[PDB]
Amino acid sequence: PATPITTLQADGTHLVDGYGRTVLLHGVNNVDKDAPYLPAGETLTPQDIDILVRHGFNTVRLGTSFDALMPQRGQIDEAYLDRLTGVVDALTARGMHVLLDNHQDGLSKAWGGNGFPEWAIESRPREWEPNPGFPLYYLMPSLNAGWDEVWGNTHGALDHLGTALGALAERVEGKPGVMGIELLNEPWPGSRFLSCFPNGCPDFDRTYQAAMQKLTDAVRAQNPTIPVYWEPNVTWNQMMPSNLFAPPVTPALTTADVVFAPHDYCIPSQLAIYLGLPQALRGLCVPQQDLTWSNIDAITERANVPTVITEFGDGDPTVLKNTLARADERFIGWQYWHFGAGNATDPFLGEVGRQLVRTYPQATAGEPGRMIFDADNGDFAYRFTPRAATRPTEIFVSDLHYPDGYAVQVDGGQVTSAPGARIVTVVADGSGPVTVKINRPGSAGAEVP
Amino acid sequence: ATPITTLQADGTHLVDGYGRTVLLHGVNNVDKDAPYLPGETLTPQDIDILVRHGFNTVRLGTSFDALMPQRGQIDEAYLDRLTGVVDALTARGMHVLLDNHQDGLSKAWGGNGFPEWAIESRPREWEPNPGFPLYYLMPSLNAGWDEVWGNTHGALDHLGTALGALAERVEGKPGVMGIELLNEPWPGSRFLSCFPNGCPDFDRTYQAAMQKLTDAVRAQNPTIPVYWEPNVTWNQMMPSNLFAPPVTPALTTADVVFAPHDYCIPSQLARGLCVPQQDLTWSNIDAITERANVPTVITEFGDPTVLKNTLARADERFIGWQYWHFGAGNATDPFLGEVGRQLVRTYPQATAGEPGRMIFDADNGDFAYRFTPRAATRPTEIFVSDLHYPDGYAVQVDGGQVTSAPGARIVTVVADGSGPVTVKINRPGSAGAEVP
Ligand code: NA
Repeated sequence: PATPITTLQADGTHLVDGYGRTVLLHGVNNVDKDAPYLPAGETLTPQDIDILVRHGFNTVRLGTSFDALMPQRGQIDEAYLDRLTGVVDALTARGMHVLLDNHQDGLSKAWGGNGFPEWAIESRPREWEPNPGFPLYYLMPSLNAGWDEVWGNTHGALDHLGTALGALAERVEGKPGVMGIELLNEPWPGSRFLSCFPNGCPDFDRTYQAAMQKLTDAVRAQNPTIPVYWEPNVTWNQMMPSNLFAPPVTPALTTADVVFAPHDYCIPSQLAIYLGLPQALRGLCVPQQDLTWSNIDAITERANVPTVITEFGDGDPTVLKNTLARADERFIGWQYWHFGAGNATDPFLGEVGRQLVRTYPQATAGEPGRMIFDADNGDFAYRFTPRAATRPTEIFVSDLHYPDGYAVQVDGGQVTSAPGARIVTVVADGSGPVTVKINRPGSAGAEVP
Repeated sequence: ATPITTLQADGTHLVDGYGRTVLLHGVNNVDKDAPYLPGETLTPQDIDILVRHGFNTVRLGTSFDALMPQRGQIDEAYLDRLTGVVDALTARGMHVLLDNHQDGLSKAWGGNGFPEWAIESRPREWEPNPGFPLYYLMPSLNAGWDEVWGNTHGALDHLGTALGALAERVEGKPGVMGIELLNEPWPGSRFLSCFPNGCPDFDRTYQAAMQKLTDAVRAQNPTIPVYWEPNVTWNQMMPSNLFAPPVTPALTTADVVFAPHDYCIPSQLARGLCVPQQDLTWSNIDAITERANVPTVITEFGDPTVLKNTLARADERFIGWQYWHFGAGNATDPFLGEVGRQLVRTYPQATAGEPGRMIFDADNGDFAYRFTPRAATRPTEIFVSDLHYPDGYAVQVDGGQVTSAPGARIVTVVADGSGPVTVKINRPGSAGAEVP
């Protein structure tokens, strides 16, 4: 008997559900980059979705795009919206919070990327300019002039984008399982990107924040309560800090329900994958990703908004811990890149899934305290401070880590779920802190950090 | 009398006028601010330091700007001064590599090298300039490089004249080992074609440009060796397509030396973290060596622990080098700390034969070396580190004998016959090194 899915609302740095519980989201990215978009038979199957439910994921970052939404100048593709809604509904029916991502890579199909429709951008690459594809194409001069058109709104691309996202916002209005709209994936600053190095770009981020505010206002004009997800400009991925929400340099955040949506990639891992550079360079992943997390902490203290890591991993099992442990430390949720449709086999049964599939509190009737999960043996410990809520604390128990079943101990509360249950439910004894341990029956278990 | 001689490429070897194979260990002396100093002259004591530590080469900086400060006009006074410095260095046994230096194309970008008159492109008022090294991504700087490779306003023609005048000037100076045609050449607007695995098409253009400059040099000084760098996407781990048939022409020009740099990106952003890049760089050097059969000198490199990687890989291949951080006006000997313990080394400066394997332990001074004797008019000369043997050194030779004095800075070795010669040098009482 599943808990009905509800809207999520930003309360300071937490996301809270309709029952008053603090929610932790773990899930995946599912993005269709190529037209035709979401064609019949090539979207997530009932089987794919069962895999996500089986492994306890409660969120999907679902790709949409400007091109898919408005494939001709000023004309919304309503048939595409029907197909997109079909996928959203299939996911939310099974307890998945769906984040709608206005995806792009390398601006447009004109550069061999995706996102913006060709009709909306004047710039084109010449036959002579080398195109190394992802991610180096961001250094192509024509692609840069493309982004200049966007940030300058030179030919009304932002105006049209606002209309497109407004139409999307309107179509999903009233669906509680839609967790928000992410306004733009990996925004490139265009021709003045070098001003972001070596320590960020205040002036561009002012331009960028104004553009995101405009898109937010367009969304909220059609759907006044839907959360909006704002990424840092993508020089973030080359260790450069964000200057979002930093008065007096950039405006204070005056819009409600805004969530910070950074990515957490290891540079040497990405360069190994896309350039074929030595994998052994991943020795530097830890200090570099620590810097990203330090940057996230800065936004958190400054803006007091929630954060979701909307992309990480990209198939590399060695870097996952860097995101997972630091995310657990701050009680921050995440979406793994990437989970494709039409799986003939379960892709979470190897090295990646052993770390992604975890025992974790999906919803806490209280303020989260410290948490730990040992991805080798399944040891789990969690402490929180109870608050009044209309549902109990729900903890998903990994289907991979406990072959001989699992044991549960609670201090300051009771387990109300059945032995061997997929979800552990905990009710607090009173106002005092609650401590939960879950582990293999023969394990001594973990302590709360 | 064993005066300094010219060096001649014989396949992979550099061979002196006495028939000996030469290994070069030394330093850079390159200063962009030389025109404002009363310039690049090393003090007699600076040179003492180099001599005391066994260094036998200096990469001496020059520039297109200094050689030709107005359109089409050579600075003969500057050439007089430069020649003065060359003579002082060669008189003390230093082989001088003349380095046509640049960084960021020009002073117009906050760089150095090409004179401003030679380049049309200029940075725009709005255009962000992050300085070295990221200024190489500035559109205007890239357009500047396009003028060079396209020769769109004759800048390569003028550079040829400038380097030709330099070459003319040093004709008949044996201690000049060559002219390095251009430091860290940037491909300009086609640099993205060099990723993810090199740019054969651009390197075809680059190779033809280097050949053009080589022709301009050789027309004034027909025997002077020329040193060709790979295009600088090399420093971002991309391989060179120099001398790579069928896509670029085979090497058909005599006395060309390959001149790569060995730098570690991870360092900039203690050794282990640099190994992946350095192994890649050195396998890229091996590719060139194997296909082109030319010598290589590491004309720039330089955390003391990361040096150990470079030095070991250079020793493995019997490849020489010039360390970057050296300068004029040393108040103190800069080789007496951790860097110098690695750079100051017991090594064979000149071998009367074909070098075999060589090993130097920079912690305790253990040294071993084998070679096959050949006909030569001078003996093998091994410099002995002045830092690693506080209680003196012991020497043993199989298949030959030592002719120098106990405690001498140079060990001289004469072969007994045609059989291999093995030399061991170490602290007294040490079991010493063994030949790999
Ligand atoms: Na598709």
